[PDB]
Amino acid sequence: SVKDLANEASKYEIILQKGINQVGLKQYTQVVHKLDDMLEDIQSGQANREENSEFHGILTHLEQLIKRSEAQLRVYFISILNSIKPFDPQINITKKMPFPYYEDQQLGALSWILDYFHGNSEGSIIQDILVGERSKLILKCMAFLEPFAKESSGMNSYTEALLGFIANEKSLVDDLYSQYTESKPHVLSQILSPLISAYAKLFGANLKIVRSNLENFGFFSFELVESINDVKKSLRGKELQNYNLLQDCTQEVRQVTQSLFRDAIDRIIKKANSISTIPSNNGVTEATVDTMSRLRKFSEYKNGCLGAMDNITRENWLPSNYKEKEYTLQNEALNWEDHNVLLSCFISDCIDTLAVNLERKAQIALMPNQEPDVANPNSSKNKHKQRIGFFILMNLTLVEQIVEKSELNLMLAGEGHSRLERLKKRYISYMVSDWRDLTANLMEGFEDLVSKTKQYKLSDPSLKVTLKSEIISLVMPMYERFYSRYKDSFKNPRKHIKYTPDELTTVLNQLVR
Repeated sequence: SVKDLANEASKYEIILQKGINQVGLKQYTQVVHKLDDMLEDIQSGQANREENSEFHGILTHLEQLIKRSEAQLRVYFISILNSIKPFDPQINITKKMPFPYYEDQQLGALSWILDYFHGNSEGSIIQDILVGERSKLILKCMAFLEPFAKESSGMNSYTEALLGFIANEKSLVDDLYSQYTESKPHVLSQILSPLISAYAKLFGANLKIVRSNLENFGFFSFELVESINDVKKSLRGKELQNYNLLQDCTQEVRQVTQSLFRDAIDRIIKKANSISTIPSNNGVTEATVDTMSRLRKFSEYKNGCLGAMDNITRENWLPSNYKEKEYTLQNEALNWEDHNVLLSCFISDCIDTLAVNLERKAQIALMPNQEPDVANPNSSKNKHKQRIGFFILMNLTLVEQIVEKSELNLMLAGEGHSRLERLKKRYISYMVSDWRDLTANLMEGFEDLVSKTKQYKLSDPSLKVTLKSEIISLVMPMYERFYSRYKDSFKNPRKHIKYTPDELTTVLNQLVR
């Protein structure tokens, strides 16, 4: 029945010949079947006949018509995957909108065509395609955010997008394989795989830029982390032929984040000594302004300063050789295991550092060839305490300011504030030095310290009051004694004693300037 089969075949060819789009996919499929059938319906019941197997002419025409048709299926398939041309996601991020997704009917088809091939033991190809296209697309979509991802943070949107994408990708793999819950992982692996590799490059690229200039991009590392974690929190569970690139990155980032503290404590020293002359006004050094501008920068990333506060003793951020005296830590009754206490300590150390170092440079300048006797209100060598005191206080009042105005306040809270306080007291204990002399000395000089003290006005009420009394509650008690005691040894009073304990008390009260 040679001419029989051939005559029927054409009917089909005249069908396939029409566009797949013009023959409800399902039908097109069926026909190709009935054909791959006739192909076999002639290679079985005629292979047995040695005196009959010669329908070679028409047979070949089938093998041909088939291959071609199947190929149009691969094509239709790819056409579908692309019915959602790549787009700029920058908008789906800002106005937090969902990404376009394949319509229902489309999935059906894809699934079908997937079935068509997987059901012919040659779907290992339709697989390669499915994966190829998707990733090529997502990749291109990402291409829009990339340029911005290099330095608001462009790294953020770049991630937000990836996460989003990783999501839609899971869905899609499942919505497509509701029949083959056997290779869902391997498939989604190949799709996400490159997406990540891209993330990784871009990611590593940023760190490279951050490791470079820590002075300004330093804090970005905290963001780099939030980013890499979120990406890792999204992948959790699914397999990834390429995961090590993330475990690597976190290693790189994390390894830059604590580097920030030993570093932070350094800028402060390398910036306090930066200049060796006491400003004309005894005022706020650019250093003081820098360290705060920087500390504050820290506070803005609380959650991140803790995440990378573990496995780090505070030795990890102090000079290799540091004097315990130069700090305000004492009441070691803190649960050093708890990060918060650490973080607070850190901050308090920076402040302490800044304060001490200014005092270093301060003493050096005013009187060199004399080994700087820092942080010691009773220095016998130091003779410019008062000024130095005023000087350091003047910056602290600024330090205090930036603190109260920010997170740094909540971070120090309590212990921090207690140290800060203890610190202020150190330098006020300073300005009062000159008076302890005058007093104990005798047991003119008075007018002297009065004049001198009138030269320093403080931008803070507390200090003024504190200093007023501090002086009073030291000179007076003492003077009254000596006064009234060795007072009457002669006769005429106001003809020798130009000053009366009562008078002095008033004079001292005029020191509100």
